[PDB]
Amino acid sequence: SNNLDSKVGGNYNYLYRLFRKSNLKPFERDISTEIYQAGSTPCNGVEGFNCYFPLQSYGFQPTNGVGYQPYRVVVLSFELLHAPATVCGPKKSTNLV
Amino acid sequence: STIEEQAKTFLDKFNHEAEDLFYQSSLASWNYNTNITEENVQNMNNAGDKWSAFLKEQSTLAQMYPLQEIQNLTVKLQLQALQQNGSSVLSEDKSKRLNTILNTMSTIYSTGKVCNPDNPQECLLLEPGLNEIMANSLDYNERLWAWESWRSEVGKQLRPLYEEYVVLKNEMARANHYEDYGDYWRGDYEVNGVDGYDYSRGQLIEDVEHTFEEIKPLYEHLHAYVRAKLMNAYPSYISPIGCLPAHLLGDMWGRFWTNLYSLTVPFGQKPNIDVTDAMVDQAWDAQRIFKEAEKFFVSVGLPNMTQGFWENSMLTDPGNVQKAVCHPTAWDLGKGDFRILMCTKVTMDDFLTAHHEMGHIQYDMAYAAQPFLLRNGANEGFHEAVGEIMSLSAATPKHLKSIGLLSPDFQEDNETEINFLLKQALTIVGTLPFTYMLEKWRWMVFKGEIPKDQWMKKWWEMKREIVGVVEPVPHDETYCDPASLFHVSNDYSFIRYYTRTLYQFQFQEALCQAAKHEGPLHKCDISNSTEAGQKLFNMLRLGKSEPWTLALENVVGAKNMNVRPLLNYFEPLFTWLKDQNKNSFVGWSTDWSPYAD
Repeated sequence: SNNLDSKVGGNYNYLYRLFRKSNLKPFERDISTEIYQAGSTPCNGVEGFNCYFPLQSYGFQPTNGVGYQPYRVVVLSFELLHAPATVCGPKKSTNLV
Repeated sequence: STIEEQAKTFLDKFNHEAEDLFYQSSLASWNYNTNITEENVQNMNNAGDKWSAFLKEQSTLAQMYPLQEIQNLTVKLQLQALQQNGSSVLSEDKSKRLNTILNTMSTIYSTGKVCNPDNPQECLLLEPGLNEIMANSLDYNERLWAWESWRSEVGKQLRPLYEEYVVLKNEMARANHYEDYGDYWRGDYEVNGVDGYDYSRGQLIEDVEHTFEEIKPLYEHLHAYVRAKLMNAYPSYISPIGCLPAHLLGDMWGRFWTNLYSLTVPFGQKPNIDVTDAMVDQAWDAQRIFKEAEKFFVSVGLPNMTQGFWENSMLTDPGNVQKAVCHPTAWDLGKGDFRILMCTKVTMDDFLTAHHEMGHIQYDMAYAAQPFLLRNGANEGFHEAVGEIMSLSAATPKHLKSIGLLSPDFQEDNETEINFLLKQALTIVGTLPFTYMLEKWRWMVFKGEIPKDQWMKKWWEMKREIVGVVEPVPHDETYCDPASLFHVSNDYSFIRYYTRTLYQFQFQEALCQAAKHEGPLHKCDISNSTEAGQKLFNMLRLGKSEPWTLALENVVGAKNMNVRPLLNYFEPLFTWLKDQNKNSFVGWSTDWSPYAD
């Protein structure tokens, strides 16, 4: 997407979670902005010593290196539950005789 | 919780924010150097001052994480630069005045000039003008006029600026727990926190001294060879056992002797290796020079170059409206955006500089996987060394005839190699004693061993002893030779050249073991051998995250610099200079002076 989602001067729209007190489970979305406490210094949503804002914004410009270029990633989650199946693969019809 | 976990949290967040500002700082610094506009000069200073002050603001929380409680080598080496607070450890007076000293010495260096006594209306600037005249002039008086008058108007003016340059920089080093500012650059090699790989700061004094002794037998034969040729030119001012005048060294400050090759030619009836006229026959342009250079990096086993590198490179200067610096330079920006600023003509040196400038980027793409504070050369000498190791084998007749530049009818023998090795020797051999001389003299003055009155007394005394060079005009303590140097006035490392030659020949020799080449070094060609880039990339990707002795040991297996690759590379010349110097005196004597009769 480097010709689309990146622009001169940087694109701050796309963020990420740099710090968290633990590891997330599969299929877990956490939007919590709570400040990560590195040491014993109290934070309570206030920045300071050992208090750092976890979310960070990717620098995106068209000149970034291939490994650092922004890429649009679409992850397809296929979940088979006890409920009947809904989405099916393509059905390609042929001529009739 | 622990200091190792607390500091790692600060350093992980810092790597993201510092990479954004430093890249934009180098991007604005790139846009101005390549294109001169009034918008880029403001963005270069703004983005440069923001990132410079960004590390000063974050160094308050970084200095609270000592390196004794951290067992991680990466975390300690990242905080090592953040522990130094820059202008903060200095007092408000000493910090603000220091910036004035470094800026004033650069203004005098850039705006300085020496007028022509024969043409009062013609006054030539230092760069290129005064460096060009001292380059091509064979005359005794024409060189001495611009050589002596410079240090009178400039060198004498830079003496009080050099006085503050010694004092104000030592106060910052002593606040950093360093002996002096001479130890500040001895701290560039400093290694602590690893068992057995630690590097003593005071060991560097013996390291460069033990190597210079092995350079003597190669330098004594060449210095006596050049002195014997210059003796017939000036028999009164040049003794066979004496020293050569300081203004005849071939350039302004005596850095390179390369322009004296015309008189020193070993054989006038034998050809030498030159691709300048060969590139005219093969018809290669600036776009195809870097194009043919990438194929060499792929064949040797090094990673290729991205399309953004070759497309966005700056190949020339589109006039004065948008002006690009023609001095070859490779700027490291970040985020995988790497570019090279050079004015590309058709010459043999531009092809060797092509692999030289791309060698910086070839090293830059290796450590890009490391954290930002771990993204850098392991020292200041590895930057310029990685570029030359690609150009050493690129000038070999094996690769030149494979790509088509050098004609296959070209005869390769001892007579043709010595002509080419000596032309490169004056650039190589001529730099080592002069560079080992200047930095060693700074270590003594920064320490205080040399009183202010003996600055030039020890300078010219160490000049006759080291490089065997005597002054035509005796200089008192009022003059200062090193203050006019580009590296000293701009606070850059000039010793990187003495270390490069010992680094570049080690990096080249060890790869020839995997490239299956034996004998002299110049006969080794790493092209088409994939094992060269494989063993080299493992060292280049570490950067300074590991001790520079560790990365050096991963290739050559040595923890220090070695002159043995310098000997075998010039071995056809070293054995030839010994034969020609049989009728002369090897070495030099410090008791001869041109003005003392």
